[PDB]
Amino acid sequence: SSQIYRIKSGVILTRPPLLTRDLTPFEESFYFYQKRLNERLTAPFRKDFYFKKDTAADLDWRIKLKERHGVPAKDIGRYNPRGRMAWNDEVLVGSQTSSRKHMVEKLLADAEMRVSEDGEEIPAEDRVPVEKPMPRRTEADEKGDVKRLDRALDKTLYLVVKKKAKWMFPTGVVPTDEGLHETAARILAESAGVNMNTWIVGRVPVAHHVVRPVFLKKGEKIFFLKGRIMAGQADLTDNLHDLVDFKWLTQEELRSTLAEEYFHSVKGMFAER
Amino acid sequence: DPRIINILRHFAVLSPKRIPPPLRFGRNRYLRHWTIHRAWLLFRRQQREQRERILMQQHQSMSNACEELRNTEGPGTRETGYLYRVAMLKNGVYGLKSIPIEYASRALVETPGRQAWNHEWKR
Amino acid sequence: ATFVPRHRRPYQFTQLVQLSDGSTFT
Amino acid sequence: IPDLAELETRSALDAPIPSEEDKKEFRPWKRAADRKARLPSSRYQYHPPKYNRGPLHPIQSPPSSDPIARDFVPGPFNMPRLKETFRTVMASDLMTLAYIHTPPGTPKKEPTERLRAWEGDSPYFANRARRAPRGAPELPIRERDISFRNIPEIKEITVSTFVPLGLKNPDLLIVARAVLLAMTGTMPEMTRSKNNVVQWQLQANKPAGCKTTIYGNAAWEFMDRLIHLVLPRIKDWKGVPASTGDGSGNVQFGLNPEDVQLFPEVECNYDMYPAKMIPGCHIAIKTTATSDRQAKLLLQSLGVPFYSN
RNA sequence: AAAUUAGAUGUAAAAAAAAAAUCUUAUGAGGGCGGAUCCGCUUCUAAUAUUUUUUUGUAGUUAUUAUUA
RNA sequence: ACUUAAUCUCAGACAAGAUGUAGAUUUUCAUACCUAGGUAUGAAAUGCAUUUUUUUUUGUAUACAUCGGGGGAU
Ligand SMILES: NC(=O)c1ccc[n+]([C@@H]2O[C@H](COP(=O)([O-])OP(=O)(O)OC[C@H]3O[C@@H](n4cnc5c(N)ncnc54)[C@H](O)[C@@H]3O)[C@@H](O)[C@H]2O)c1
Ligand SMILES: [K+]
Repeated sequence: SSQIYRIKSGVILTRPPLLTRDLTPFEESFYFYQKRLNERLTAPFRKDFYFKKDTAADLDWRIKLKERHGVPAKDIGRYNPRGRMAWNDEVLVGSQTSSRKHMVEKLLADAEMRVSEDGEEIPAEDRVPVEKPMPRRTEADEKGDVKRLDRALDKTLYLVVKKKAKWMFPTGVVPTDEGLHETAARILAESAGVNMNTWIVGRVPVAHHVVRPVFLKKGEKIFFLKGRIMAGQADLTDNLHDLVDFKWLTQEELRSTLAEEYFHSVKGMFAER
Repeated sequence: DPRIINILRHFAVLSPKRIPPPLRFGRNRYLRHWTIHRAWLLFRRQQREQRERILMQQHQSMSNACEELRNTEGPGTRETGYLYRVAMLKNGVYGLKSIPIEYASRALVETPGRQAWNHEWKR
Repeated sequence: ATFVPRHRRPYQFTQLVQLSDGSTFT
Repeated sequence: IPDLAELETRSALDAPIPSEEDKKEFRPWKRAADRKARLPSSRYQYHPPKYNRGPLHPIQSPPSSDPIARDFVPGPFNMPRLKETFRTVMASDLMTLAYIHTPPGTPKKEPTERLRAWEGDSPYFANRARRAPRGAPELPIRERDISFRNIPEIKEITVSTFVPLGLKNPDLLIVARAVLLAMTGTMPEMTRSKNNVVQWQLQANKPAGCKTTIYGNAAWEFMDRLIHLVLPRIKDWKGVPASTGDGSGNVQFGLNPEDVQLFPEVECNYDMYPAKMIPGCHIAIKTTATSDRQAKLLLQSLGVPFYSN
């Protein structure tokens, strides 16, 4: 009267994307196209409402405003909303002004203090630039270290583990005392360690994998829960399960590591990025 | 009074009499905008269909798993659907500590910080 | 005869926000 | 194929990309200069009317989407990082967190009439007026389940100010209207008092406040500024009260006058306002939710702390 | 206790086709019969309404699952 | 019924889950083991209590079905 299926409970631990997706070539051109229509329909900018006359801020604003040719905005190039040539608001194909690289470059060049405390323009050589933002692709991205969490910051990374070999998610049999939600926590701690700031979403499983029995050999009904990591790293030392290695993989890399049937069952849980 | 006059000037510029007038396009300029508008609204459709496709696919994965769970018996001497009836509970889901504020506070950013990820975090 | 009002919006800029973490968004 | 024969023979969409040599020779600025004259105006000179005089009037008004329209507003300028965040990570967590499995052939639930009718053998019940809403005086909206077709999201935000003392010092209303302007990027509409209280020196039907409503992307940007740059700076801040909620998915709370000037748009030019004139605001966050617990579950996904009180 | 603002119902929106019957109408067939459009009886067709009625059909599209090549 | 005067009753029900208790020591299941079976270990199954409408208890069905003041015990 032995049970036919062996109920297991896994955990699909994921690191959400930490960066916004790259804007398509059309999304960039569209924003810029609408920023110049706003120039023609918004009220003018009154510097007297933010800067008071004859101050370190006013003088600094006037100098850089002349380099922009009067345009108070820094990310729309040179466009006069009023005048004979107002119609020429559209930009020709193959332009650099609409890109996001040129936008950040201009906004940073406008943050450096150009007027000393005494009101005199700082020499062109004595002007200290501003600290630029960090690059989107970190060192791990260039090296390709799959055991790192700061890799592919614009994609979701899934925790996959090897067992003495087949790659899979942290799994384990469900005892009679614990449910799926409180069994997935004990297994993750006994497999990847306790130095990960993880959050098991809830009690509902997001995917399942069923291995039919062999009329016999007991079948397995694996139920996966969604896990979200916020800090830390997986630690496979002193693990109770026969785990050897681990690696954080993307959605496109999972299908190259996991089996075809094992992947076809968890693919539905995947997200856009 | 001087400062209030500045504030009033800010409004005097926003009056309907001062704000710029409605745009005036030709044909080729209007048709150029008609396509940019026709392609943007279609782009949103492609993003709306994709976004709603993933939500439906992720949802169907839950239905399938829970449907299987409903008809399971175990583990051991536990009636059918026990794990199912225990998984459909909403204990603390609608409370104050439901979602950890460390995960919800971290939003997407154009560029990462000086330390993208903290691997040295200890319990 | 329903009057068609117009939107009265002030001038707006694009700003780079650098959090304490060093991360930047616009 | 005959079906493909019915499509337009000459398609602009199926034309090749513009030539680089043509791009080099296309100079809109040289045409106006080389012309040395003004091109004749086109005979099409339709301009949107200033008034809507009916659906059958000879001259009709175009939709707001028309760029030449009077109510046209330039489209999006960027993607609010909190909308991409919610739609990228938190859309599925709320759907997975709050999920009830319906069996495959579950019969569709039939809604019962909320304005009951009298049914019985008494001849009076026939033509009796429908009963009143049971419980509350007004029917509350019924909660919808968080589905993959119904994800609670932020819809609009209303920032309102009430300055009673402005009836004596008219400048308190000018400053309040400007602070609410830079804070939200729109022109607030002045409000008036509706009651008469002599103890408080309140007179009815006199301008005593201002209110703005930000919709779409503007409302997602404002939330980020509030959550990540304003609220974390309020001294000894505990969190939004857990009692907030009108029973329909809208969250309301208020800021102090010293916390309104923490807004980056107000601290930059804080010296341009007269002293002790920056007011406190009433922020009302309207969501697509249909419950108090759904809204509090939605805001927690965006990083709002809630405290018990 | 008493100031302002925000809220406070639900459903539907691809498309139907067809048979008979219960009435009611018609400046419909210039219907037929008595005394073209006047009148009380009158069949047929059409339209509105009513049956829980006899049903037939309920696709296509996107996705999931199962079989099949 | 709506409105008017006065009076009376109710303000909660079920399913699941959880929490314990004496058991019988049979079956299933998980681990420490031994050598695929037994050996144990616990857990469940089981009977009666027990918690439950905003609670550190969710769901269904319902008008979320109730709030302060005052007198007591912790
Ligand atoms: N909008 C429609 O025409 C439409 C069509 C079918 C269904 N629906 C239903 O309505 C819901 C919402 O409609 P939606 O998904 O089309 O809204 P949306 O997210 O595409 O638009 C939201 C707002 O942000 C702007 N926006 C959209 N994409 C942007 C981007 N990439 N960058 C910057 N700004 C952007 C839009 O102009 C709009 O003002 C849908 O989920 C669906 O349920 C809507
Ligand atoms: K879209």
